[PDB]
Amino acid sequence: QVQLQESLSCAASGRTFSSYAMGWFRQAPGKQREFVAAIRWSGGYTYYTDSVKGRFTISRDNAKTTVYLQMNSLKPEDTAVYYCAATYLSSDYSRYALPQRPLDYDYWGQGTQVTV
Amino acid sequence: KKVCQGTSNKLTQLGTFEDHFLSLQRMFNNCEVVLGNLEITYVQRNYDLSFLKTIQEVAGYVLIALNTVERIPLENLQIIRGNMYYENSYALAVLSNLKELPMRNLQEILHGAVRFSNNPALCNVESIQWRDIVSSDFLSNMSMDFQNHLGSCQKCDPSCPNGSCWGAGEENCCHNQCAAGCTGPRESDCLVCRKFRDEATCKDTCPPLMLYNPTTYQMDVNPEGKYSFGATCVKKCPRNYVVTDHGSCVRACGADSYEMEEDGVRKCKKCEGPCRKVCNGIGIGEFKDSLSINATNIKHFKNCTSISGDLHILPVAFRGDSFTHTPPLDPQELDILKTVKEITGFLLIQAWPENRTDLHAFENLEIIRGRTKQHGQFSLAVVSLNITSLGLRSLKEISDGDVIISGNKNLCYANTINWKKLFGTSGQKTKIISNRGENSCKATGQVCHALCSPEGCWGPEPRDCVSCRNVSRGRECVDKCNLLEGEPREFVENSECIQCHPECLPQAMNITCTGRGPDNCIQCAHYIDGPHCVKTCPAGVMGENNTLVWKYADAGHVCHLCHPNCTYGC
Amino acid sequence: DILLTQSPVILSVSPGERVSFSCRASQSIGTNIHWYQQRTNGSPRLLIKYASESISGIPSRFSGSGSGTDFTLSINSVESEDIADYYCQQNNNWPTTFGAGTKLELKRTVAAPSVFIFPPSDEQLKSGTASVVCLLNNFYPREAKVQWKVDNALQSGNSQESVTEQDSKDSTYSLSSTLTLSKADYEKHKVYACEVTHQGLSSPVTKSFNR
Amino acid sequence: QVQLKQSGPGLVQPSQSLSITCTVSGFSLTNYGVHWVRQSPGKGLEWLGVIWSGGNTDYNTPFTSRLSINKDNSKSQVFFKMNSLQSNDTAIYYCARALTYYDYEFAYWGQGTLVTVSAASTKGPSVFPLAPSSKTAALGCLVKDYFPEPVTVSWNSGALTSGVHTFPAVLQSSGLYSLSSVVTVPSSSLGTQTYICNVNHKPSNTKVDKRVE
Ligand SMILES: *[C@@H]1O[C@H](CO)[C@@H](O[C@@H]2O[C@H](CO)[C@@H](O)[C@H](O)[C@H]2NC(C)=O)[C@H](O)[C@H]1NC(C)=O
Ligand SMILES: *[C@@H]1O[C@H](CO)[C@@H](O[C@@H]2O[C@H](CO)[C@@H](O)[C@H](O)[C@H]2NC(C)=O)[C@H](O)[C@H]1NC(C)=O
Ligand SMILES: *[C@@H]1O[C@H](CO)[C@@H](O)[C@H](O)[C@H]1NC(C)=O
Ligand SMILES: *[C@@H]1O[C@H](CO)[C@@H](O)[C@H](O)[C@H]1NC(C)=O
Ligand SMILES: *[C@@H]1O[C@H](CO)[C@@H](O)[C@H](O)[C@H]1NC(C)=O
Repeated sequence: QVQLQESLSCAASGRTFSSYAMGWFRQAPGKQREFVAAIRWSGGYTYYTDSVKGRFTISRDNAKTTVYLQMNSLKPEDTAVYYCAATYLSSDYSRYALPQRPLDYDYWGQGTQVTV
Repeated sequence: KKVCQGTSNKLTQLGTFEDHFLSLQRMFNNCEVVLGNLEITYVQRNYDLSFLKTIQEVAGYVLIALNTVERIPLENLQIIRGNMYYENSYALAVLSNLKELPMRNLQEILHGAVRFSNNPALCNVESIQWRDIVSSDFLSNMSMDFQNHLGSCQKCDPSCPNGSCWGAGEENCCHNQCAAGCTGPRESDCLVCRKFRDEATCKDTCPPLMLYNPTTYQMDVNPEGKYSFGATCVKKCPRNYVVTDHGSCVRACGADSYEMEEDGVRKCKKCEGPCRKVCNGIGIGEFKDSLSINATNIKHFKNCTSISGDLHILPVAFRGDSFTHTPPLDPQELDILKTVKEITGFLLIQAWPENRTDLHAFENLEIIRGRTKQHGQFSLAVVSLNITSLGLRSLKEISDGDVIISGNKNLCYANTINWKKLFGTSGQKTKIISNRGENSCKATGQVCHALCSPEGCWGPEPRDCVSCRNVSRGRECVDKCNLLEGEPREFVENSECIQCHPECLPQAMNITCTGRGPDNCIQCAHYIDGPHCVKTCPAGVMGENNTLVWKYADAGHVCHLCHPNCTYGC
Repeated sequence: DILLTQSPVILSVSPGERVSFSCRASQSIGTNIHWYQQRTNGSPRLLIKYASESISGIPSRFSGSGSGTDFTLSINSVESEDIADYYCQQNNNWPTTFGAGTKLELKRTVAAPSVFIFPPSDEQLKSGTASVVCLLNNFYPREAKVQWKVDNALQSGNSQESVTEQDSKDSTYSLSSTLTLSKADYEKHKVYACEVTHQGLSSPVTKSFNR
Repeated sequence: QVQLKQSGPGLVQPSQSLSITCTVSGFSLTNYGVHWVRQSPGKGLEWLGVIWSGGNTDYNTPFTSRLSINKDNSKSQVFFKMNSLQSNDTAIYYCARALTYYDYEFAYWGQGTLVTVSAASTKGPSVFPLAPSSKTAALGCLVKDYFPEPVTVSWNSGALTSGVHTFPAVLQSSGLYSLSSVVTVPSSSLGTQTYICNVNHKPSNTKVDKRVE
């Protein structure tokens, strides 16, 4: 009963997302998935790749719990499909870090695709 | 100065004398300063060892042993700090070798003693007056024994003082903030600094990253502050090095600590509990064709906190299995699993020590991810055990898979849990079948504690609750926090009793703190510097423009300033 | 422990009628209940699992409901073949336990027996004894009377009977009465009769033979 | 097909032991446990115990100290063994497998083993024709004076099934059993169609075929 209604927009719900981590991914039409961004909910830490480093400003909102992705200055390079994922992180895990592999995320969205 | 890593191989001989020397050269070629220990060993005869002339300083210890080469030209070695010792408490060790050891510039050994023994071809060294080199504190452990064939050698030039010299020729014959002579009286006239160094200037310590600000009672970061890379001070750590928890640069992070990254600089924060260690579950990699945790593999789970894969505990482990040549598992060894917090696959328990009461070893398990499932179905399966309670008190999520609990004739509780609250995937179901009857459990008071909420319990103790009736002191449910009363005084943050700062005096019939810091309590217990109930006044802490800021006591226990004159404190 | 009370003990029902079996549990066990059919000389047959989940291969007419303590096995319209014992089973408390069962008997239209009589084999007589057998075939209801009259003399206490279970298809009964005599006593007489009274016979039916 | 087939003598003397072998087909003993249930004519259905996939076993408390289940995963069989039996142990003993893992909804049962507890000895039956009179025609067999139950009876090696009645065995004064099987057939078939009853009484190892004319 965890849910990620997505459209950016990605309403999280289902569990008190303490020590969770939520980010976005990119599904290549002729390749595998790919990381995009990520952020911890119990501490405003973030992490991007280099391809969109500084280009995006994805953050949290008020109350529990939604995560946006301000994709300003969009380039014709990120031609793929966006996804919204979430995961729990154990106490032994670095409270400053963020997993990046798709494997590391347990709950996923239904994929939204916008074109500019 | 050019820097190399150093060595701590001791008396070991890495392969051929050629292969040994080839790697010895590779390490110290063109090297001026040795960050580690210097180990010259098993060097063959007539080997070009002239490259050793470049070495000016050694941080660790110096070991020279098992060498038959005629000369070892450490002609410019000025200082041996002795931050580590070879054996016992020696900084310099020359053992069982070698004809010529012309250490003509070796003026100071900051810490440690010296050992010479079994050097039947050594010359002149026995004439050196060590009292000028070694600190008088290390004298007590000195071990100097020179002896040769008859000991026929060259003689010191008459130029030498008291006939003390390292070899032939006249060429082979300050104070504060220094330890290698001086070319005058200053900070800058030193061929080798004492405590630390930074741009020719010697020092007692590198400029601290942070400094005390009496103008605010808060701690501010000195922009004129550098780290400490070995004996020198650096504005930024070199490549790949990492900042410790006390300012110094170091190669890779400690064992009880981990690496973070504030801004750009990679730092070393201490681990919150046992440092993270991911290990492979059963049926994967190291244990591809293993059936369960047995007596053999259990040890490979030591210090593990996370598990990529599953975890099996079957009857075969306790029986042992001849065909695989694996003894009957000692149940005590299961305690090794106490450090596991995460399981990415499933947890299957078809066996368990009869004399144990609950799944004690998993008292800290927090999550089962169920990425892999037993029969593609179960993330958690507990079947036909003798246990009385489950005891997964730290368990907070089963994100996928079904939970099956059956045939445990003595198992109470369990049904008391709302497993939905743990589930994260839709369709997750629970089968709790053929365990101890509820009415039977009632009969013997096997019931959730009064201090538990209605969300249930993992066992009979108050620490076993899912959530608390009133509030929680650590892992335990309690009636109320230590407001007003109680030995450890507390305040409430999110239904959770939190300990008041230690340096805050308790109170009669009133609260004694408002928050986690020292600047959040009514009355101090010791001293007081501004808003901060300190335990002892700041006497010596550095501040702006590098001035030791001192502070005195008071009859009212307030920390008052001292006159700028006082450089030791009032 | 926990008790599974099944009611009624017997349940006589005409085809087409609705049928509900009760299984009440002394403790509330959610829906950890299972249902079984057991046919004559058969091993029990799983019908419903967890109070309502349908097992593949079972007629749709079978269904289950209820929870906590009161549970109900139901049949849309009973059919002749549904004749069996029916058991409920709890899955909550160690160990699994079963109910005492409910027997489902079926009612049909009156049917009169077909009588047959069988003299002692020569093979049996050679060995020293003699069995005479009267078969009443496919009757309803079960209540029936057999009289062994030897030379018009009512025998008594030298006969044993046996009745088969209600039939799968026509749901009738069959009976086998057996008169045993010493070869001596057997050969000391001529006529051997089997009078049979039944609710489907206006006048008693008798079959016989001479030695 | 999932199948449990049982084998073992059912006659046991008091104070002695019962042994049954549940031979399995259609699944592995590595993935499923095999349960043992009995059915008293008076104390109903009783769960006795289990041998789980792991080889660990659980017994119902009235049997812990006198019950032993072992198995052999390879040979695909389970061995049940209850010691020092008594009168009250008289019942059909089943082996069963659950529909789903670790559970107790028994979808697959063995054929049952009728266990008789007595100090009486085994005795095979005589088979006698019940030849049809001259006048539908009924004929049958008389299986007389055997012990213990059961005896299985078939007509024409199974070919003939419609219209058959095997009656419940009746306990005689001797303490031996007698049973009767009949079949009805169109009278016009009598001389023209041959009718044989096959009788097997496994305790005494008597297999018999008797033609009824
Ligand atoms: C107990 O654990 C040991 C260690 O993992 C297992 O040893 C392996 O056995 C397999 C046979 O299935 C071999 O292919 C491997 O080479 C063995 N590895 C080592 C390191 O010895 C052993 O099989 C396990 N036993 C049981 C009963 O689970
Ligand atoms: C299996 O577990 C049960 C209950 O956890 C144990 O029963 C208790 O055993 C302890 C220690 O032997 C006794 O002090 C208690 O009186 C027992 N309580 C009961 C029976 O209700 C049992 O001993 C365990 N069995 C084994 C073999 O360890
Ligand atoms: C576990 O950690 C200790 C230090 O706490 C260490 O000495 C030991 O080697 C570790 N066990 C391993 C690496 O198996
Ligand atoms: C059961 O556990 C106790 C410790 O509580 C231990 O001393 C004893 O040896 C164990 N029994 C075994 C292993 O048979
Ligand atoms: C079987 O009979 C014996 C007679 O001694 C009796 O003790 C035992 O309780 C009976 N078994 C039962 C009731 O399960």
